[PDB]
Amino acid sequence: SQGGGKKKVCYYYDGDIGNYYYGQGHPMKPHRIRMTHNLLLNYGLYRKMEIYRPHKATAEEMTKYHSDEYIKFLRSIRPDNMSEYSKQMQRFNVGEDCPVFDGLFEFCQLSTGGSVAGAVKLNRQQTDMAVNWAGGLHHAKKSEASGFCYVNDIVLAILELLKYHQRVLYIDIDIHHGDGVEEAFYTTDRVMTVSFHKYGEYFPGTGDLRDIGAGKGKYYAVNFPMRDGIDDESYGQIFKPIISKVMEMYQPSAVVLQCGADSLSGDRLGCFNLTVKGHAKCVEVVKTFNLPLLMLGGGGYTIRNVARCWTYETAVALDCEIPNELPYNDYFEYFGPDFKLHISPSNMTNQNTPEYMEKIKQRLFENLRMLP
Amino acid sequence: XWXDNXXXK
Ligand code: NA
Ligand code: NA
Ligand SMILES: [Zn+2]
Repeated sequence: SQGGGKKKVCYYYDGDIGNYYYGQGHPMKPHRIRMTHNLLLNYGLYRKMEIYRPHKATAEEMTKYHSDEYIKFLRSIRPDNMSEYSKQMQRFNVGEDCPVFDGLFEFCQLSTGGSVAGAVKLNRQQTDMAVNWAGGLHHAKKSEASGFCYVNDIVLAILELLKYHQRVLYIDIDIHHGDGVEEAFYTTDRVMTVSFHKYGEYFPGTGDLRDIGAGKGKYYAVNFPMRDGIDDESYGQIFKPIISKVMEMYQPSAVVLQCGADSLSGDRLGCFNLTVKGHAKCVEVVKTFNLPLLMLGGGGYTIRNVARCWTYETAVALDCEIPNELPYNDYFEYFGPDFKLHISPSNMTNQNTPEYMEKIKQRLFENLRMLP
Repeated sequence: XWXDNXXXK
């Protein structure tokens, strides 16, 4: 072995995922997963990967991390009985940012099922990469919802990988800080969480540079705080060196990569200035280390760019070059007025000076030096 | 996450 060759990819998708509706005006649109799937099908990428339909993760599988009281609430709460659970809705942070909608628990089952099934497929060594764009809900806590996330599929999928992998690496390129995954593994060295995010008057308000873990997990939590308007060049200058240094020091046997698309330029909620190529550059950098890799979705609220980003990142995982001309698809009008696969960055100012990026990286290398 | 007015959200 030398670390190369085309990798086998297992892809998880349920045709019913695009019908769940968060409500009028809510930016989280599960329809973006159906757009992504339909776009890569018209590109012909189904011929290069195995497409699986995930099972519905049971309440028992979810209670491997979440509390019984919180999961039982998710099975019970519905739009027709919210009045009876008005106290429990506030206790579990459900009702506003994470609303109640029809099929809420089923949506959590499908999103979680794809992640845990991918981790099982990786544990059994039946694939090199597993893709679940419905996953990556990195904000969900043990006993409460947060940031549109109800069940933390990442934590459950990593707990599955820990059955056969001594050390697991979690990388989070969502524009928001992966607080839920970091909190779950904050006091253990068996999981290292690396999050790149915007910090400063931004959800969820965590992810400071000085948050490095606690207890046996000290120096096993990495956070790169960023400012508005970071572009592909500045992002690529720090991602590859930091990920390379993490691989050298931590040496994981399995990697989980949350590919939140809300760090792209023009996102409805994000304020970064990344393109699809700059975003997908993170995928092929993690891919070069030739470790079992679980690719998950997450943020992304300009859904036409979300479909672009995750389609191209699927082709990157397949090492398949696809043309910039978008083929016809069931949502062709969503991609106007250009109908191109790749996007161009805006003219917004990059408040991340090159010296700032170099200073934060230098202080992170100091923390990585404290590993055995 | 969605909106402003404190707490980010
Ligand atoms: Na992140
Ligand atoms: Na940790
Ligand atoms: Zn996000």
